[PDB]
Amino acid sequence: LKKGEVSLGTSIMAVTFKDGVILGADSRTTTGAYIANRVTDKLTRVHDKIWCCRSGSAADTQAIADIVQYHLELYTSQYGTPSTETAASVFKELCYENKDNLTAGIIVAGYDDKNKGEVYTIPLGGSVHKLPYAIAGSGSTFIYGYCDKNFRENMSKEETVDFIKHSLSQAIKWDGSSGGVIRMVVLTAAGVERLIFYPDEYEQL
Amino acid sequence: AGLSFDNYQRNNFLAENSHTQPKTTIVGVKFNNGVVIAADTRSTQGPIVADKNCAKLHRISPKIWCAGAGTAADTEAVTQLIGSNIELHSLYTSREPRVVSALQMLKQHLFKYQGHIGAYLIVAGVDPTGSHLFSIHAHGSTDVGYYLSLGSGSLAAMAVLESHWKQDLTKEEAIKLASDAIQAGIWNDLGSGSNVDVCVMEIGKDAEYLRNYTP
Amino acid sequence: SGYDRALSIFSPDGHIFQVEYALEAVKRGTCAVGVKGKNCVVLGCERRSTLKLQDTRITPSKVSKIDSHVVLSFSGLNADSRILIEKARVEAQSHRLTLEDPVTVEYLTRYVAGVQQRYTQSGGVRPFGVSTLIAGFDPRDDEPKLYQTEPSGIYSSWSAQTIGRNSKTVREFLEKNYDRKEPPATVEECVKLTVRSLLEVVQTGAKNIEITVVKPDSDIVALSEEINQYVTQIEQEKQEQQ
Amino acid sequence: SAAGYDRHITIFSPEGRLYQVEYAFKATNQTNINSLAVRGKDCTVVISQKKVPDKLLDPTTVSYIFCISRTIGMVVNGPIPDARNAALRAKAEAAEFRYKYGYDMPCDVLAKRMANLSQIYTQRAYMRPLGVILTFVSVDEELGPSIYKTDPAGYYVGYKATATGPKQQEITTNLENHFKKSKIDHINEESWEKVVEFAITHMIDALGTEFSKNDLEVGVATKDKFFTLSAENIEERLVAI
Amino acid sequence: SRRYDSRTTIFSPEGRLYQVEYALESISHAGTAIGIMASDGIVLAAERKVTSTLLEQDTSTEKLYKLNDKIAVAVAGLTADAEILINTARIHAQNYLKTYNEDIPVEILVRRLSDIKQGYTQHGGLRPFGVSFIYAGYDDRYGYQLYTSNPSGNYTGWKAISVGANTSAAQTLLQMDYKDDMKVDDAIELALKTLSKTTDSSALTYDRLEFATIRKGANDGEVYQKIFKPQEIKDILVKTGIT
Amino acid sequence: MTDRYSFSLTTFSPSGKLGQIDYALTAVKQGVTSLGIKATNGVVIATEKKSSSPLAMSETLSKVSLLTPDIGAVYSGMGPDYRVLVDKSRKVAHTSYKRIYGEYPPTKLLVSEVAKIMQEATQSGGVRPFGVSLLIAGHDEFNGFSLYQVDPSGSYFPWKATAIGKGSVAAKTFLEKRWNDELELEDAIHIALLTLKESVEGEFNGDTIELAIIGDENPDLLGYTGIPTDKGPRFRKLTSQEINDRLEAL
Amino acid sequence: MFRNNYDGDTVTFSPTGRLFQVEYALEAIKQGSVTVGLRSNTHAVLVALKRNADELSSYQKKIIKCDEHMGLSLAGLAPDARVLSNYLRQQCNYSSLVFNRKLAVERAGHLLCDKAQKNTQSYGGRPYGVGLLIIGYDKSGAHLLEFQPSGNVTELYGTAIGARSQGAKTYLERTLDTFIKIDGNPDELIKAGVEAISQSLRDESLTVDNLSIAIVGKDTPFTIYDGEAVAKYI
Amino acid sequence: MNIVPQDTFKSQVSTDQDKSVLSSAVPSLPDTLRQQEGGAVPLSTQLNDRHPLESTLKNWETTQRQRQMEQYRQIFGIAEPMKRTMEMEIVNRTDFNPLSTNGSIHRDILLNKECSIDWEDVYPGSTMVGDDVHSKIEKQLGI
Amino acid sequence: TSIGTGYDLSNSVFSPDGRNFQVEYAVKAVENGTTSIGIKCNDGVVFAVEKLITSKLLVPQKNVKIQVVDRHIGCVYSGLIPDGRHLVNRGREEAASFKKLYKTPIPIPAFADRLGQYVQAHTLYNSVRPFGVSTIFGGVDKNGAHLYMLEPSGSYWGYKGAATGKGRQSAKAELEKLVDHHPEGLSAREAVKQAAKIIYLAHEDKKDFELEISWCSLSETNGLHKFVKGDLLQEAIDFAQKEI
Repeated sequence: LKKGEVSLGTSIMAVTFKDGVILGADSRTTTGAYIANRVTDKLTRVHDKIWCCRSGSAADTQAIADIVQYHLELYTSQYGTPSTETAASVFKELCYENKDNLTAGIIVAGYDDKNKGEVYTIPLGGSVHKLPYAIAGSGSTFIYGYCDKNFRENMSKEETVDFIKHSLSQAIKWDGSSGGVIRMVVLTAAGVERLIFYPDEYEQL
Repeated sequence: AGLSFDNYQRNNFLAENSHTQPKTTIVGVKFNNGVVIAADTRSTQGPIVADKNCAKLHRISPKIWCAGAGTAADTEAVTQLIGSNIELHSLYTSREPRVVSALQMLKQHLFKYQGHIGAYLIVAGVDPTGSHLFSIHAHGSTDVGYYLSLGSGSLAAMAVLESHWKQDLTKEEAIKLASDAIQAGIWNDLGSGSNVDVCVMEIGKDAEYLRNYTP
Repeated sequence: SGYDRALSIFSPDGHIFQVEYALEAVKRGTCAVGVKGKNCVVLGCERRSTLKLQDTRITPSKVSKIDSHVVLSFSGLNADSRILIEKARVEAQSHRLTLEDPVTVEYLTRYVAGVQQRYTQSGGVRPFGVSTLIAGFDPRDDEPKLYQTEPSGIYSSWSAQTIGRNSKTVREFLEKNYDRKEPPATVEECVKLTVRSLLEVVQTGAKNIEITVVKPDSDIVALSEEINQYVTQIEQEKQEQQ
Repeated sequence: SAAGYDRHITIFSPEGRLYQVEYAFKATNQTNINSLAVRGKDCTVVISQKKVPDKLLDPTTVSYIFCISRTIGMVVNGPIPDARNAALRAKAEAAEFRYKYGYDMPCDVLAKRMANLSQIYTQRAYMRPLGVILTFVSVDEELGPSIYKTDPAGYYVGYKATATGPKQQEITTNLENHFKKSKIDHINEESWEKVVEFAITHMIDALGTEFSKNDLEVGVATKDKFFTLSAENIEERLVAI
Repeated sequence: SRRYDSRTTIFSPEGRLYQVEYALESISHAGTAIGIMASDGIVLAAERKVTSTLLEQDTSTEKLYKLNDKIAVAVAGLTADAEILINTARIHAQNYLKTYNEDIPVEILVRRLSDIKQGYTQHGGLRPFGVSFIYAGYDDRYGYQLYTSNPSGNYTGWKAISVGANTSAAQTLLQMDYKDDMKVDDAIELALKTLSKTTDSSALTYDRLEFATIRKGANDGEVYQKIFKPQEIKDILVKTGIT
Repeated sequence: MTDRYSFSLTTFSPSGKLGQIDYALTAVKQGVTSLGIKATNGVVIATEKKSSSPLAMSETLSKVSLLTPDIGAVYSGMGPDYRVLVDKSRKVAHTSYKRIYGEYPPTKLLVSEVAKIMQEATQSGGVRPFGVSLLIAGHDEFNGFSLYQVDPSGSYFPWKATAIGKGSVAAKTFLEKRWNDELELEDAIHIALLTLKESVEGEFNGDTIELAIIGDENPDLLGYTGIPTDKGPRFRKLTSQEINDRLEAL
Repeated sequence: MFRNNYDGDTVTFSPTGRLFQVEYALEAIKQGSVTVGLRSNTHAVLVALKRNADELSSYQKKIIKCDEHMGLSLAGLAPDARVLSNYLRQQCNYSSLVFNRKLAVERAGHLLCDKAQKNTQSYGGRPYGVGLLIIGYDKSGAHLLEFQPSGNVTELYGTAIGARSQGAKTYLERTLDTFIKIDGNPDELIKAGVEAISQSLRDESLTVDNLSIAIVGKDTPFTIYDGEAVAKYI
Repeated sequence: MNIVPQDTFKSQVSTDQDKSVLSSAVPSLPDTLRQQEGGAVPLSTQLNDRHPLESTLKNWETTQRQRQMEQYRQIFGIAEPMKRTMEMEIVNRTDFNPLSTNGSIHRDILLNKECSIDWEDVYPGSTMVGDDVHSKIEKQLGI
Repeated sequence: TSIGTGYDLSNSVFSPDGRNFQVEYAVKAVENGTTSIGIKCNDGVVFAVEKLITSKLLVPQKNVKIQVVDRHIGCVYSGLIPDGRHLVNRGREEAASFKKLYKTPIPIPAFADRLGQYVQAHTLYNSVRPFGVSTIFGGVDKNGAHLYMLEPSGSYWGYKGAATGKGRQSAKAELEKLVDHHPEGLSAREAVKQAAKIIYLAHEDKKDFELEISWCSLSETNGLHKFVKGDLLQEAIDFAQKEI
């Protein structure tokens, strides 16, 4: 990172379930110990049903996401709706080819008719890994065990929502850079659904 | 072409051989039908008060205003360059400028220079899509907020804003809240003082610039 | 005819006509003469008769001092000659800076010919319509040096040469009056021969003849009255002959 | 005709004309196809005549209507190669606008951008104008339904309604008569199916011929998206009236 | 001739450059300008191409321009090419002042502009500048100087000269009645009389003239330029005896 | 080799005339009439909206363009060239003056910049000359009100009143009969309407005439309040209703 | 007469749909002397008739070695032959240096076709005017290719190019089965090639100075015989 | 698909790397008088002590345009970058204005910078040698 | 008016009627090429070519006229051989790039558009000339079988049956008759036999000739482009001879 730059101390989760995918995050931005934003929207839309969350340098990730959205509009004008794999590949190429100057990590969650919802993770460095579920950020380190004990394939929508809520509540509880509300996006064949949960809800889990 | 790098080696050499190279409270608050930006009016060259009545509210466009901290010359130059670009784009499109367009221009320009242009900004405005408030960092990151503070007195102002902010605020309530935050910065921070400048941008109306709103 | 509209075209008889046309442009210029003495080189030039309202204080001379020991004269287009003279002076100073030694006459001649040859190597340029006479001494020797350069980039060495308008008559006079075995042994004889050669094609030589004399050790003297004295002496000798 | 160098490149004739531009205009009508565009209360409709005389040609692959972006649709009059070239250029321009300015490109700004490119072609000696006429349609978020047209000369302008092709004068006169009858400058129907039916009937009246489901191509621009109707939708609209 | 004039980089079989000759001939379509150097100043007088009374005479930038505080130019030919060259000359003069902390001599500036004009005749993508310049200046090396430059790039020095539409008749008139010991007032009268005699219009009205003098006597040996206003031009016309 | 250069598209003729510039002037003389007249307290610039289609919207296409808050321009000739020149002129006004001195350029300097671009268009092997003539009106603090004409060759001249286009000679005669040194801005507008009346051959109303003025400042067009020293724009375009009101009356 | 209007460059089609400059480049091949190539299954042979300027001059080199497993003979324009031989050498060197791999003959034919096709469609250059015969031995065996400078390559058992080459080609075609089975005996293949190139001789005889031979084989690197080294083959 | 410019350092140096100012007396050495840099500027001094941002700023626009061309090639095909580069080359080649340095209108239209201003535009950026039209003619023509 | 004097000596010039004559001359060059046909069956494509008999010196397996652009895309052309070879090379490059970028074989319409853009770009400048080939290409993708024909102007269309070359008129007549006689559709083997028959019918130019047939079908070749084997090729040749 650059001296004086803004870092992303987040808690990011993406879980695949029977009908699609759910992408969730907290809403805290910090400048060390001071909270510069109590309510930030960390769920970035790259296409209609292709969303992502970012970590590392904030400026670099914003520039990369803008370029990727431009790329996906160009692709859509020619061939139509892109697959989650294509967006992941573009993200990976941008992150890997510039890894000597930009610090960036991405979690990509997508839905399409062919593949029925997918999760990809691109850690620092630019490698890509396709996973049934992914976690990232400073708080993720505190929930590696819990998630490993509580994930099942082909869960229902409510079960996946509860799993993400519990995991992110623990991540918020233990990490000092993770904050107030939990935001989630559900991507299925029906459409895009936005959900938010407040501290008085999840802190009593 | 562009900003020059001549005499960089010479300046470094002078610095190595003992040659000294010679060398604020801002808030933004959204209300139900617009946005207010407010600032203190004290300008200091170190511990010495250079000017007790300094205008820190700058106009990107008639209904898009901003204030800055950090390197003053960089802030002024970037604001003026983006204002020129915004005016040219508005003439080209025959449309009222959008705040998001200014946000994109500022973000890309600051990211191009990799944080070497020390401009930290609060940008508020109203356009045909509604009212908008943004914070912009030197390295090229931007954020959206309902109420924002900036400068050395930003913590006191943020405390005041956290004490008395609601979803539905009238114009008068928002003006009073912003003025109170600036007053807290004035009283409790050594860098802030003197008077308060306010600018109110309401949807469907001309921008109202009140200099020395509270002296 | 049909092969003369570019500088990169060979005619069926192996000619390049644009070079000949640049030579035709050279032919229209005022006559310039160079005569190599035993220990000096004399450059003479023909000046078109000045007008009544023309200022003679700052009028450029037909002979330009390229360096302290080399001089240049030309025939053809004047502004092209200015460009060539500027380039030659810059090159002389550049050589003096790079190798610490001043140029020789042949080196400067080769550089000027190289510039002229370069300006014939593209369809987007026009060659210089100038022929030049370069005179001087290598800056450690007493051997006179006189060279001629052409628009195509060709240069040659001469003991006496004329370029420009009516140059054939002066060349015939020089061939009939110059002996390589016995060149003029004094500056006065060489100057007198140059002036008498110029008088063959000049109406009034008192005001249309310019003479410059270059001697070893980088002296370079330009004559004024003196040219009129030589003309009067030649006329009086001719009158006594009759 | 053209006498001199003003027959390969775009330079002034002694009369002050640019013959290559006029010849590109002449090329624009070589397809022998008519297009019509009318804007409704909250929609825009474009109709292009579809001529596929050859029985060995697949009809579904013949089209002169393109989706430039999410909100902008285009109809081209002229040869299909230049049409596809201009379509790709317009797609790239719209995406670049969105990347650079943070909001979607409106129809008139895109038309002006293409007209500026055409001006480049009309002034540069080593570039030729495209022999096509471009008609962009959208529902702009600040201007409502919008139709704009650009030509090989670099001229662009907006229309209440428009028609282009060999038989454009008759369609224009019919539209002007209808607008003088109504005096609202647009179409008062609120459902785009009604506007589509009106445009089909106007085309039938103007050309004096009956259209089948395979002799027409229809594109509709709404607030959120531009789309193209298939054969079934055109057949249903014809059956309705 | 018609086969060797489409380009500026081709010699004719006679070694002629037809584009340069055409550019030289284009000068005869412009108004007349006259420069006269007296013993204590220089006079520049140009005849306007004004053909309508709706033209703004007060805004007088058509023929006479200032390059710096000591050098001025009279223009004959296309005014846009003239403006390009004049801006270049102004920049060159300021560069010389910046580099050497001294005012640029007149001949150096004239030679620079003439070299530019010659270079524009040697590239196939450039057409010659269709302008002619009369330079009037003062410097410490030679005093008062009058120069002329043409599209070919050649320049010459003069005691009295004219460029433009009626150069032959004006030159004859100047030759008849030019003296080397004249004062600035006599030079002004001579320039006005020459323009009046050579004018193709009815009478030499004030609104068809541009006038300028370069003199000494503001405070000291320092030299000042005076560009005459229409009122001053009318006053001089009345005083001379032309009205 | 033979692609590192291109021969000059504009060359001298044996008579001494640049043919491409003359043909650009010919194209200008085939354009719709435009005119401009300067008063003691304003400048009027007017033109005709010669629509090529009744179904076209006259509001979408405007032949009068704001260059700076105090400077506007109109043209006769080829529209796309004018549009390109207008974009370039605005950009130059910002790059050369506003970002250097903090002020908008005076009328003469912006005119000179546009003229320099138009002249450079005639010394090229890649482009033909521009085929437009421009009338530029403006106001500045130290020069008052000004009106200039810029030709395709790049020449520009200041006029008290002038016209360009098809009926330029007759319009010039009329204006020279009507112009005096005590005219007012309203009188100038009336004279401009009268002059345009004798050139338009079709519907002569507020929907086929485009008129703009340089007058006094318009604080209502500034868009914000609070700074007394901030002067509003001088350039103002008249609406169709205002033109109808002026046409119906004397 | 009308052909004179549409033959300025390679950028111009005639109204009948012909590209004349490429045709002239193809005609330039018959200005060269005859070369023959053939192969059975294990060896490939090139035979060349060389020409001299006069009695006091040397004879032109018609066979050039591209790599230890590949060579070619040329008939036509000399500068083009030098350029193409150098290009093929560079390609073989690149293959060996980067992949430790021997360049295939078919790959060389493809590369030559790609390089030649570009000069037939762009202004400013000129089509190549030399025909080539390429012999090689690689993992797929023995290969003989004929390259035409229009940008064409063919694979064949035997062929001949150059002036008066029709007789040699007819002889090779008539006796295909005889020379296609000469495996493991280079001498018989060389003799068959020499006889074939003798079929095209007109008022000339093969001497020790005007004859050149080249052979590539399974265990035999590409070798050139000239001078006395061909005296045994007459 | 770069964002920040990469591969900006020189991998090798030579005394004749600048073909424009090669000395006529010794062709393998540069001509210091016609360089007009001050007379005491060895080439090696340009390899050290640079600002870390100078290379990023110098090559920024080229890097962005190269990324755009790569995107077009990936999404549209070879023809789109081919045509864009061809247009830019044609515009750049047929402009020779030795007396001005301002970019053309058509170049800015192709670059989509019609109404965009940067410090390069605001700050476009005397001598005895090599400040004439003929030097630019020679450089443009490769004489 | 098939010869436009004054407007046919440069590539990117419009005539007063708005025509580009160099492109039409390239069309003339195409019209003098070898006859090539393409037939679209129920779930695939069949390509057929007539080829002149060359000398025995050529290697039999190295002389193929039907180029394989990709594992699912086949292509034939009529016109100048080097131009067709260059265009096939560009098509292979485009297919490889698309498959590498998007992990799937390129759809036929996208490939057709990329080829058409590349061909059209060569009618824009006077420093190049249009390609002198017309190309019939086809294949199978997730949406079914596609057959396209591409022209020197850059114009391409999808076809039920396409023909080019010298014998284009008779081939088109037989293709129209085949389409009329089979409104329901046509199978792959029937397409092979009919292509053989059409080539034999159109071969009358006088002269020994050979027939080359290739096909790409979902049911028969599993969506891959393969040449017709010896037995099926001989059967097709015999059926064509019996038809005549």
